[PDB]
Amino acid sequence: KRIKTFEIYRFNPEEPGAKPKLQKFDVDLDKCGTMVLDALIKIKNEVDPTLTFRRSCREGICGSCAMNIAGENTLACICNIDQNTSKTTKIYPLPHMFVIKDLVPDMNLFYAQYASIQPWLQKKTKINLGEKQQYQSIKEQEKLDGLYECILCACCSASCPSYWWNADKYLGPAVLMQAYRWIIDSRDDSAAERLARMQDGFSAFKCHTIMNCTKTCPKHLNPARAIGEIKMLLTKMKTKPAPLPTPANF
Amino acid sequence: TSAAVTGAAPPQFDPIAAEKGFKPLHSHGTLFKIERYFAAAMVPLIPAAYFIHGREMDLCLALALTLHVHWGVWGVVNDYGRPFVLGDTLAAAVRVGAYIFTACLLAGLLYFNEHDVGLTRAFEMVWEL
Amino acid sequence: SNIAQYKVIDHAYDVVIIGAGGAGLRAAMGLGEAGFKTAVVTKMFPTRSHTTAAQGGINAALGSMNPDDWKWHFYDTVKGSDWLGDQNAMHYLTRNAVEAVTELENFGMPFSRTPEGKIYQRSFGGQSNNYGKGGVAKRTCCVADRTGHSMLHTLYGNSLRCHCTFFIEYFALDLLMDKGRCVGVIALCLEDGTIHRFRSKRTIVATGGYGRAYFSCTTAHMNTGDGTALATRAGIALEDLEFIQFHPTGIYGVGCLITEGSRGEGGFLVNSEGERFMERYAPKAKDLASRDVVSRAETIEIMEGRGVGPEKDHIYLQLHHLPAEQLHQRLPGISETAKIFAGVDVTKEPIPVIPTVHYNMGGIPTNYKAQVIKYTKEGGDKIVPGLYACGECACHSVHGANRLGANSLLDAVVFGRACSINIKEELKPDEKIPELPEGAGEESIANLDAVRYANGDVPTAELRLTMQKTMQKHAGVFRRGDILAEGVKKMMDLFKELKRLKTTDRSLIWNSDLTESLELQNLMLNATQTIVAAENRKESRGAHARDDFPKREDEYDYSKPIEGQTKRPFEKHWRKHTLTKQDPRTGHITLDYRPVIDKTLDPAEVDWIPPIIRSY
Amino acid sequence: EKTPIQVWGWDYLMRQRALKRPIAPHLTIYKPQMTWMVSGLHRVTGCAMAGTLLIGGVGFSVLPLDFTTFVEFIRGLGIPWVILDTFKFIIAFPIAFHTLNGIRFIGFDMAKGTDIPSIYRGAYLVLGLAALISLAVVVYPRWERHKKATLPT
Ligand SMILES: Cc1cc2nc3c(=O)[nH]c(=O)nc-3n(C[C@H](O)[C@H](O)[C@H](O)COP(=O)(O)OP(=O)(O)OC[C@H]3O[C@@H](n4cnc5c(N)ncnc54)[C@H](O)[C@@H]3O)c2cc1C
Ligand code: HEM
Ligand SMILES: O=C(Nc1cccc(Oc2c(F)c(F)c(F)c(F)c2F)c1)c1ccccc1C(F)(F)F
Ligand code: SF4
Ligand code: F3S
Ligand code: FES
Repeated sequence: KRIKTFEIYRFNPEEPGAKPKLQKFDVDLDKCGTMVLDALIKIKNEVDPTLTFRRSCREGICGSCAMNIAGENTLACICNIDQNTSKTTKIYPLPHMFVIKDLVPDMNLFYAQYASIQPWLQKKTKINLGEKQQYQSIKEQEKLDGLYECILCACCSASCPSYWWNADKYLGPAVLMQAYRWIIDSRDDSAAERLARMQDGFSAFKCHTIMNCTKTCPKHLNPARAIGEIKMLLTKMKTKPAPLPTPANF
Repeated sequence: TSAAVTGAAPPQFDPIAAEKGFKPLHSHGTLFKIERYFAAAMVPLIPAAYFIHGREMDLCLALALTLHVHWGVWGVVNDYGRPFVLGDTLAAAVRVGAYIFTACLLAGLLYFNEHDVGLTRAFEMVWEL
Repeated sequence: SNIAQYKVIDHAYDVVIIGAGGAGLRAAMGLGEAGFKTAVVTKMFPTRSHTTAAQGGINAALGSMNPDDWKWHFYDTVKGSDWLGDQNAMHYLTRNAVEAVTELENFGMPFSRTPEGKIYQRSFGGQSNNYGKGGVAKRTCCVADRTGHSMLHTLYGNSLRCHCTFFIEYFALDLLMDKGRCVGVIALCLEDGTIHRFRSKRTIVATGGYGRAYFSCTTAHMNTGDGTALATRAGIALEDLEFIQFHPTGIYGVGCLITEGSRGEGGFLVNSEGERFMERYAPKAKDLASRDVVSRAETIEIMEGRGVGPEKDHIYLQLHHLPAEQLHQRLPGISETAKIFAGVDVTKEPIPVIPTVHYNMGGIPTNYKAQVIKYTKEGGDKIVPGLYACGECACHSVHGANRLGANSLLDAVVFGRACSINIKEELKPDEKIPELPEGAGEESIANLDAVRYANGDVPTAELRLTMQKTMQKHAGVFRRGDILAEGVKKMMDLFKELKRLKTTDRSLIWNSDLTESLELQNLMLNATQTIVAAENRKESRGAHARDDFPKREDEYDYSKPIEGQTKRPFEKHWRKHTLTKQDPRTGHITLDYRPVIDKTLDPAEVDWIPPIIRSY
Repeated sequence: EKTPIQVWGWDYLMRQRALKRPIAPHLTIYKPQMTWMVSGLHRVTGCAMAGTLLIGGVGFSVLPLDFTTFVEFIRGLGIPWVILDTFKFIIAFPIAFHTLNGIRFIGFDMAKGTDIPSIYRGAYLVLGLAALISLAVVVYPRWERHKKATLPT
């Protein structure tokens, strides 16, 4: 008998005049896996099957299960349950998002904002599609390390107070760090036009260096560093290097 | 039963259709640069105003604090003066109020310099207590 | 459809794609490029798809590390299939592998690079230079340890340019059939409870695997064989479902995959006696043997008291001998996963691993143009008008009895694209969109309603867990005719308990109790058909091992010379695709058998590869 | 003038209002951390210092009172010495901290020091030095004024 107790944010839109509410759930830790997703599934399976959340992978790669656990934005599937049963871990959705049901937040602005950076390779001199590999050195591709790993879970954006107050106009860390990921891609010819898209006072510049994004990121990544890097480029304090030239034998 | 209505595509952002007439060139870049450069230049001006008082520092603090705080509050006002939460006209009325804040701040500082002890002096006098 | 009311919404599209994994998005890009009004229906945001969880790489003979030929890749693909594979489909795949992978890089895919600036490649299990003569091949193109994650995000991004319209978190219920012809798909929108009928000229099934049929697997929770349940309910027989790939190195406690690439960079398996035991079971290829071989070697070592850990019931993948620089640069994903789930620093310790259900060679059968087919002895192959299928949900069949590492991501793109090429060329603007039958989709709603309000005394999570435990016990790495037969018995009982189903959540809006039961329905179809096909195959081929029929049973006995033998008739040997046909109401399953396509697409370009004894 | 996405984003928020969906809790539920507590402070201080200058500036002009009588009033209240240096310290800290942290945040705008250790060093440092300086500036004259109350000379 090691009975852990979880407080889980609930909301049912079907119910009339329905309000959010906290619901306690007791879980026997000795017949339950180690990660908080395991408690959520156990609870749905044995106690309450109305309990509703996103999940898909088991290994913290898909990003489906982002939510607020014990105050912080992380992934349930790799969040170790707190063994200490005199505490009661609280489980809320991603902060400041409109909710569909229980821990499932509406996620379509996040995805739209993601569309707006045009997250795809662009070339000024049209390339012949299947024919050959574009040149890029190691060091140039290693500028993509720390950037391409992002699973688009939105823990970072949903932790950012700047983004709470102005989601509609501030792009937030997840989208900005991806915006940067195409900007420093040596192979991409459109740095200028990509930066133009976030010239205004809000898009990027509403980042008030709160730094919550880089603390909370469950993939140990750094949106804040990318955003600073973006600001420099926007103010013209820096510029993107030109791509190393493709050797004549290549 | 399937005696029901034809539906539309879900709402979705077409980032290429957005490019069809997205001219606007409005770089906030340079402005972000001065705001920061001005705050960097104010780093020496704090200890300076500790060690050297007078009616000419009182004027430099007032010019600098006014112009800094002007940018400062405009930003705070744009985080809490959201049309979503206050509606359109009241959020413009909060925006306008930012400029009132700046202009009244200066007026009240110049007055305090000219017709009272001054900033640097007023500090001494509470420190003497 | 009685005890409640449902809002129904009609859409008219050129082509509806069911799925947004590597395959579905590739098809989507092709179609939207080529002008089509393409819809993409998917039960989760495309990035969440299982493709994103892929690690090791994608195969192409780019010769970035050493010179290579795509015909060498063709060979290894076919050999790996244990000659159950269709050589015309394996031809199409490998010929198009260099272009497809280069296309990916051209879409922005941030591949690891070599010092010449070309695409880095690692070694992987069951591949070789010069038709099994030469050394261990390096064809496995990767973005380190996260090749799928990158590929999918690359593809998803690039799909936002093809003006392809996305219906996200829409659970597909059934294909809309009109006299043997698919005219679209009906689906449940999770956001708002609405039921949606999509009228399309073409439908592509790209729904991934059914790995959650087992108790332990590497697959996502969403890998519930929905697309093959779709095809079943449409009166399409499925192919080769008894061929379940057990990936050698899934983490012991949890299931989390450790990439074959970790062996491909010099890692190896180790028993309790401290032996690199794969040198015995496979002297030439060792720990880079084919997946079905290595997973068995492991399974024996357990059986014979050489397992590791407290219970002595798994083994060690040992990477710590490799330098940290390489471990970090080539395997940062599994480094962290080993850390999070097994408490292992891979630079200092070994990872506890064990054969785990991973990939599904079986699925909806298609020709080499990815067109779904029905089969009789009299008629032969017969296309199902309008229906295409690709990715893991399909069976082309490019993997036959055993998939080759880094061929699936490839399979998904090549044939995903191939769908778009073949539709561009067969569909003309003359043919207009199919007006639906009257009543179309009415039954899928009936099913929903019945499941939504399900009364019984067996909850959906319980009946799923017995299915999974059964499957694990009776249809694992080694199988015997009596355990199988008992397994078929218990499994056909569990198909009855569907009528005693209990759901609790009664909402239409984001009701995951409801959907997870539709998934359980779909899983039972997949699993049932899997085990009776497994029960009946009295031979051992690829991933399907029979203790009571150890031998591979072909038309000739290819262990002895060919000249001077009498070809056994079709009915006697087993080099043939299993076809499982299930009545979805009753659960009854019939069988039949369809011949393997041995010929290549073009003998002028490459010769076919006659069966030999499979050794690594 | 908005970007196309910023127009789209607005409609989104409106659609959401239409659907009567609640907004997921944030301030009331999120863990207090050295990240946003210090940026919380940077905004509080900056604003309180503005506020004081505006209220102070406009107040002493709009009222018949002057600064010298105001200083005399609280002196006349004869309140304990330690309590008076606490009020001084509260006045000084906001100036010290916000200025110090202001350079920290400029560093962040330039992408300097954004790794988690750095963040946490610069936080303790800037918070520590601010407290240090504010103590020095409040206690140095009071050590120089007790040096006349009782003294060698
Ligand atoms: C851990 C791991 C690593 C792997 N690594 C590799 C590798 O390195 N190289 C390699 O070649 N292969 C690898 N594989 C195998 C390979 O990734 C998959 O077989 C392949 O990605 C399948 O892609 P897909 O497009 O067919 O479907 P998936 O990527 O499985 O996605 C299926 C899609 O179908 C949709 N869908 C399913 N059911 C429904 C429904 N009812 N209604 C609507 N939509 C639905 C889903 O929403 C999803 O978008 C790996 C598998 C695993 C588990
Ligand atoms: C002496 C050196 C100073 C420096 C380097 C400095 C620097 C900064 C910086 C960089 C910001 C913006 C950070 C952000 O966007 O969150 C800021 C905001 C601000 N500063 Fe200063 N500042 C100084 C002094 C002052 C003073 C004396 C006041 C007096 C009233 C003041 C009031 C403000 C206000 C109101 C803001 C806006 C707060 C916010 O939006 O978070 N500052 N300061
Ligand atoms: O969240 C930040 N401050 C903050 C913290 C807590 C409360 C708070 O008041 C509220 C509030 F309680 C509300 F209910 C509001 F509706 C509202 F409009 C507020 F303003 C502001 C914050 C902290 C540090 C840096 C930048 C910010 C900033 F600017 F806003 F982005
Ligand atoms: S950055 Fe870290 S947190 Fe923000 S999305 Fe990418 S992964 Fe999730
Ligand atoms: S949390 Fe927010 S404001 Fe900037 S640095 Fe991090 S994004
Ligand atoms: S479920 Fe995939 S990230 Fe947690």
